[PDB]
Amino acid sequence: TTNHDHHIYVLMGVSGSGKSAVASEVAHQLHAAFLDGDFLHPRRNIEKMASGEPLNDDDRKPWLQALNDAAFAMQRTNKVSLIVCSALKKHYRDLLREGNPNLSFIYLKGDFDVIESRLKHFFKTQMLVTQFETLQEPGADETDVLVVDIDQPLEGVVASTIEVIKKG
Amino acid sequence: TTNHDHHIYVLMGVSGSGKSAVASEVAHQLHAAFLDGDFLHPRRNIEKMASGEPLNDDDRKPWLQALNDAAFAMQRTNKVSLIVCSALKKHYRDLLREGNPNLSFIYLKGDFDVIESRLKARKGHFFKTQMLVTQFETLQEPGADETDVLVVDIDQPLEGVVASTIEVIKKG
Ligand SMILES: O=C(O)[C@H](O)[C@@H](O)[C@H](O)[C@H](O)COP(=O)(O)O
Ligand SMILES: O=C(O)[C@H](O)[C@@H](O)[C@H](O)[C@H](O)COP(=O)(O)O
Ligand SMILES: [Mg+2]
Repeated sequence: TTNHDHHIYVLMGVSGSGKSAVASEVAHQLHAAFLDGDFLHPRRNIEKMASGEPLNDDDRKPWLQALNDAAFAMQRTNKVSLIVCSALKKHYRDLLREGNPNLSFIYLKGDFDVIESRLKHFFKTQMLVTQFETLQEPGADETDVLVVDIDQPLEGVVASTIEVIKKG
Repeated sequence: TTNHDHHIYVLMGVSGSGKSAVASEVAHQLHAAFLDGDFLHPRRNIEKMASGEPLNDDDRKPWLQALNDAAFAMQRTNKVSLIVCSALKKHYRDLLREGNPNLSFIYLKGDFDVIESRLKARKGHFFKTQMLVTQFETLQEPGADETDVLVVDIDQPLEGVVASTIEVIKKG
């Protein structure tokens, strides 16, 4: 069952916002469980992503459930847990809450212009563009969402995810 | 596909041997991907365990596949990937290798008295004796026929085990 004194934090945000970097460091600094949810795609999703083609909502289905399962498993033994998932749509976001009332989100947030500059192989204008078009920013009705500002170096983004996690 | 330049290490070892703690620290010091596989059991698996009773090889099935899945996914984008998995039985290890030729094991091994005492280092932590024994009654130590398995000696402080999982990962 749910350990309402344990909590799961999902780092959301578009590709390039640095989720896995921040989350990684934040978790090594709170002796927290960390899971990069990209590792939880099924075997097909992986090949389909390597073919050049982007997944659709039906691929995402089993992916989100696994994340949901992992959240459920992480909270049994960890006070705080971090899961990385861009979770760009309300719907994916809710697919994550179903069953885990001890889950909330941390949005590493920036406007398109902010993030491009922050990246600086090579930078891909159109991938980022595609991330923003897919993104459904959490509205006010989404209250389990905490917001963090990426327009700072790593240390600060890191420092502010912590503060955000502590504040609450 | 597989990227044979990229590798996945699975730390195996009875419960209490400190895999997560080690992996977590070896990851961070190396910039690797780290998945604690305790995290990928299916919803029911958790509820079952949430009732006081262990899972059967039946239950582990879906758990091993996801790990296999996860190994497959981590190696697409990570030079080195750390997966934590007890992996007591060969077959489990077999399930893990299947499809993942770029994955080996790092057994951290000590005998009962060493895990007991390591477990007793957490103040006030109750040592569960049958639990550990079972763990040993279950493990099937990798013979020399299983060559993709390196070994690290858990009878030192957490700082060397770390240091020797690295060495071990560097050596090869
Ligand atoms: O626009 C880009 O060139 C990508 O965003 C680039 O940042 C890369 O893909 C990340 O290393 C993986 O992105 P995520 O792990 O954040 O999805
Ligand atoms: O005998 C014990 O008291 C347990 O082994 C104890 O150590 C605890 O459950 C572990 O800290 C969980 O860790 P594992 O991931 O190693 O199973
Ligand atoms: Mg562990």
